[PDB]
Amino acid sequence: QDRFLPIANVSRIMKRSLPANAKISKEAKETVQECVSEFISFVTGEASDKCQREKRKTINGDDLLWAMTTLGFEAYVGPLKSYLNRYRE
Amino acid sequence: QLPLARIKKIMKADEDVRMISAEAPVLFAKACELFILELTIRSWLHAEENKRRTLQRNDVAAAIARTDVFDFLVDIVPR
Repeated sequence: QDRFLPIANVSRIMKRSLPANAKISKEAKETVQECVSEFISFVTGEASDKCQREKRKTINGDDLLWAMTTLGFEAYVGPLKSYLNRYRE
Repeated sequence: QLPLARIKKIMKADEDVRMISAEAPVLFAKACELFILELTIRSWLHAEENKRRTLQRNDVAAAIARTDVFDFLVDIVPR
């Protein structure tokens, strides 16, 4: 178990979206943990194609934002773009 | 919230991944948070439809199966 983000960190975020008395089974946590790694690999492949098409060597945050837009995560891109602009300032 | 070094490691498993700006794992950490939150609440809706207060694997599979954005996960988490 090290191809993955740590299970407790993932599960702590899961728990924040639920009622305080919600329970999460260990198999659900493990499932979401695997899904998060697939999310990273999925989005990275797209951003990599972008980075390479434009003859650059380094995946940056704009590459990721473009990748998330292309792959249909438009609901995240606005807030991530604002987050990225503040990190860069 | 999510360790940047591990994100970078998962990123580097990619074919053309090459170099990675420092900002990219940072931005990714936030993106993974948004993804976990959305996947989890969509799964909870299936648990509440089955009259349960425990979120189970089949709830994640159900949410993935009925969400077009999560199409890339349908074979990872089959019902």
